[PDB]
Amino acid sequence: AAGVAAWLPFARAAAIGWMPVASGPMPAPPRQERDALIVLNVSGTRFQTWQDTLERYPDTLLGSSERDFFYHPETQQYFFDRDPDIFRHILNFYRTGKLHYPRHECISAYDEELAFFGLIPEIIGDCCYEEYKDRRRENAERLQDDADTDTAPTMTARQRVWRAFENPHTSTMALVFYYVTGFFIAVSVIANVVETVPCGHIKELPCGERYAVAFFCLDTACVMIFTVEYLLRLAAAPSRYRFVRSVMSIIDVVAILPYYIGLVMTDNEDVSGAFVTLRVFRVFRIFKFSRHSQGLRILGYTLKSCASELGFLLFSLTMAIIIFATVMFYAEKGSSASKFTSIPAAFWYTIVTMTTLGYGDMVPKTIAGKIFGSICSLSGVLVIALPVPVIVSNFSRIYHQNQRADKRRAQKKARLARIRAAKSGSANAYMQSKRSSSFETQHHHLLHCLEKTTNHEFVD
Amino acid sequence: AAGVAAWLPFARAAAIGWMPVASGPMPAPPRQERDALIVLNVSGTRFQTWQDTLERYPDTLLGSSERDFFYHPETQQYFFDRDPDIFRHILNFYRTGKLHYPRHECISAYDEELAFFGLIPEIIGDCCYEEYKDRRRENAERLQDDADTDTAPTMTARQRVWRAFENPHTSTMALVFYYVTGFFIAVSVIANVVETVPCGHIKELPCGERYAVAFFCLDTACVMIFTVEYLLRLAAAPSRYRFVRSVMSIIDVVAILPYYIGLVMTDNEDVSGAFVTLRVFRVFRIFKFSRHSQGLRILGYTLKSCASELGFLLFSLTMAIIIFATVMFYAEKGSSASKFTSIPAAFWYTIVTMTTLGYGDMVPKTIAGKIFGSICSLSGVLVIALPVPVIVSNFSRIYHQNQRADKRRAQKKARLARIRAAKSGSANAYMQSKRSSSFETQHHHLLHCLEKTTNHEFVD
Amino acid sequence: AAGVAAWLPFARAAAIGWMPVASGPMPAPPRQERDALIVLNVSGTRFQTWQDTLERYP
Amino acid sequence: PEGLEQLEAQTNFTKRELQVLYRGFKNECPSGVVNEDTFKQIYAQFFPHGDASTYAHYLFNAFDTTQTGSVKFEDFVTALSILLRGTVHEKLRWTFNLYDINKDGYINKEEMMDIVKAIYDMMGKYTYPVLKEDTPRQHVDVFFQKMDKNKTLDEFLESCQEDDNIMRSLQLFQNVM
Repeated sequence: AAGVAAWLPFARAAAIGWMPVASGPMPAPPRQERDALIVLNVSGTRFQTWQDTLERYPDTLLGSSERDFFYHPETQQYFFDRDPDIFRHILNFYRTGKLHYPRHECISAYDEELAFFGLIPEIIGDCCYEEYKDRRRENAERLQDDADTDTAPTMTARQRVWRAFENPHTSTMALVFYYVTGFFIAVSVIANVVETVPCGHIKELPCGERYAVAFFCLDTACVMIFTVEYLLRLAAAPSRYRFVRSVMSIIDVVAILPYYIGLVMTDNEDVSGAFVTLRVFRVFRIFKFSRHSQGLRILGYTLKSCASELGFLLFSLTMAIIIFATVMFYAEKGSSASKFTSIPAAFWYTIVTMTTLGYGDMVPKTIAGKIFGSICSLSGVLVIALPVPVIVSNFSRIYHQNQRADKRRAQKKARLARIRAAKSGSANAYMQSKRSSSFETQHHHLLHCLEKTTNHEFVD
Repeated sequence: AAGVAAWLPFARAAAIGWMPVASGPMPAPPRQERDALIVLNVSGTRFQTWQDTLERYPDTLLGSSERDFFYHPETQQYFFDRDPDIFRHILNFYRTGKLHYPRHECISAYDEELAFFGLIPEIIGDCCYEEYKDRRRENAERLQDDADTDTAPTMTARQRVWRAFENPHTSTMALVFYYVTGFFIAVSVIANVVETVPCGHIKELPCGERYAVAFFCLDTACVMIFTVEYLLRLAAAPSRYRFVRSVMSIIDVVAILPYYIGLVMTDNEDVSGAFVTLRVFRVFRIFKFSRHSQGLRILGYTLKSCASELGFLLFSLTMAIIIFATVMFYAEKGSSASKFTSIPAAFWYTIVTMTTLGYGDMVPKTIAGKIFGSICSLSGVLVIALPVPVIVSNFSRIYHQNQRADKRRAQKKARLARIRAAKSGSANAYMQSKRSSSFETQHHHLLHCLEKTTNHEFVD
Repeated sequence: AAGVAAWLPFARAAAIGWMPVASGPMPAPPRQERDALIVLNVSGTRFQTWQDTLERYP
Repeated sequence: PEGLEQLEAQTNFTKRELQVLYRGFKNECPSGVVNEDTFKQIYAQFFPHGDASTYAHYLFNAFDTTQTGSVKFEDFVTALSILLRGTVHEKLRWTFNLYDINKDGYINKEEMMDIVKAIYDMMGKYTYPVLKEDTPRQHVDVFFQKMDKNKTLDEFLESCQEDDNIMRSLQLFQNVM
């Protein structure tokens, strides 16, 4: 290739071996023309390399006819107006062939020089390419967070009520709706808790037999409120099908189903098989607090992100539980009064000991059993202690980046204010010239031409 | 704007499209005058840019008539006496428009060059602005810690006794008062502990019926000491109302109230309803150790700082407790001898299992219940393990920064000693000249003039 | 001190206020001699500063 | 703020001299304006025996015309030119307004009570006579004995010109910088 160009005499010397075993056709050597080092003055700091060094990569700015645009003839040097300490790594490419990433330079300026001089991020050396992408990812995430389109009535009420539903902290009706929904969820769960606990005789009757006449009314009112708010959310979702497919709508429908399901079952016959199941499902209105509190959303995001680690947690937990339950069952089987009737019976003891919980109702009573119980406790500590830090670390990182994006949006509005201020200042500067610099004189002539092609005039 | 100034011929070319649809009034083009690159020698390292590059931002030092002050005429170059490796980022602004922050440069020197050349920290590029503020915050905190005014009798005894109260480690009376207050708190709490425990028959009488004649005397002596020291603190607080509003004064008031409240209650009638409450409140003199130990203050600061995380802890704890209590109640309800009488009754089991505490008095006895109990234990581990590291991390950071500001104050006193030593050396140098450099000769003439305008003389 | 040496004309200007309330003894001004920048070539890279800049820390 | 505007155009500094001052002026205050807090930092360095903050406060007000709050290089130089290389008339009015703390131009033995006290204060307490509490008042008392005939701007101007001793001390620094 052209990279190893100084070794052409070596390759031509190697070709001499072919001549004895060849049939000389007069292969017509090219008969070339015949090397002083040239100056590359990148804004004051002159850089000197041989012209042959640059020409070995004839697809970039430095090795090309493109640098003839940057040639300064009277000084007999090439003058570039670029960074002097980032162009140093440009020349190191033309010598070796691998780019080096400076750890102390901003990656938004490093990529600017690579694009200018024709180099590409695909040719940077393997020595520093892992960190180059790592620093590129952070810059890329900065662009994505800054361009998330958080801006928030030319059409119907759907969009202007969805902006209230999505962001309840704005306006005055959105906050009222948010507060009333939170209060209804809280009163529903508290009412369930109270109707479960006894209140008061023939028997210690709970609050669900003599009472729970108005409790049913409260439950159906809460269910009706949830259904109507879900319908209002549906009437303002541009992604109606995708919105239903979203996790929040799934949680909402799961929360609202039990009342209607129970009514359907109680309309025709009545059994207690699905009564307790529906009562259990009724508490699922708790998860509706995800919209209200950012903490639940962050927790859900961090559980979804490290889903593989939770799978390993479950797999190792099951492995250790099975192994230790089998060991304890076969080691504590022949006891007089033993609760270790089977390995499934030993699952309870194994999961109690592994989590360092301890109950004392089911304990080993053999020398062999106690040693394996202690080993089981230590192994449970080891197994559970592995995925705990990564979950907490991911949660903390996600929370910090969510607070980081909060101030990232704040600076975006500040920049737009300065851009608008510059636009207002530029417009006002023209008026001051009209009432009474170098480029400003020519720029104001363009605006003067724009005035007089439409027979109109800008005014304050 | 003036930033895109090389595209003026493009904008003038675009204006040609207006002419066919215009009404030509002879818009009077400005007829400008008519570009060699100039040298910016910032202390040895010459920097070369076109003059048009600098003029595109005519509100800073480089693009202005202000640089005519730094023009060196005989060398035909602009000589600045500034940093050569920080002026590199100044020129990169005049080309692109965005400042770049060097990760390897001190921010107190970076801001010095920005202020010198007219740039502002508001125009630095978004690529590196998150780091710039973070490094600016650390420098800002360094200024605040160094200027906390920790210096410590021209007026009454109030200030000179408050400096003893605030800082008990100095003087000799302050340390004695600190020790006696600590001893009184310790003896009061130990006396409460002893009077609670039985000391010795008709019955196993505790130490509060046959005894507790002198215990009341000790308690009232401790309460009197607390009240008088609070009054002395009040008699030396310039912020008396704000001092009362402070947390320490609130704790002191809460600690001293129960004795007087009990005396008032027992003056007229006597019931046991508020007796146990006041006895419980009596132990609140423990929290008065906050002044004595820096650890309590650091713990309070770290709990107050991450108050939002504690709120999320409480919310998630209540969420999980309610969910798991409902599940266990509805899963372990029909057992023969079941202690899971209600959801509030299952609250105890849920909070015992989630914290991995374990008691064994209330345990599930069903296959469905045991699985959900194990899931409850694992979920409690997950929920509690999330906010624990952030509390510990904040505590460690606060402790480190509090022990780092300790040596920050030490370097301030040493710095002032060097300033005073220089002042003494400068004054002594004048005396040596009087008894028997370039600038020193002229400076000593000024002091000589100061001597002879007031017919006085400095002496050793 | 010698660190603020370029402000000597400012300090001498401030001393003018003393003269109305003074008793002029002819304080004998030193009558000094009268500034090109010098080169400090530290192994190839020349550094240029005024000689007065270096002399302020003698 | 041009460099040629404040050239020898009622400013007694040459082009090179203006460059020297601006290089030193912008060295301490890169923003181009110096405030009272910084104004006392440089002045206190020249007189380490005592504190010059009391005198610099009155000096700053004379420099800071119209009580803007900060004194700019444009009107910082014109104060130096008047004081250093200015004429006799311009120096006396500048010093008269330095003593004249209030708006109207009048000296009542109390406005300059602090002025003379500041001059004695900026020496510390290290002098041979060990100073005194009433020694600034004696200096003021003898000061008024030579211009205060009955009980102004005209009196101050003619009194200084009457005795040549102060005249030859006002022009002390015009020859050397």
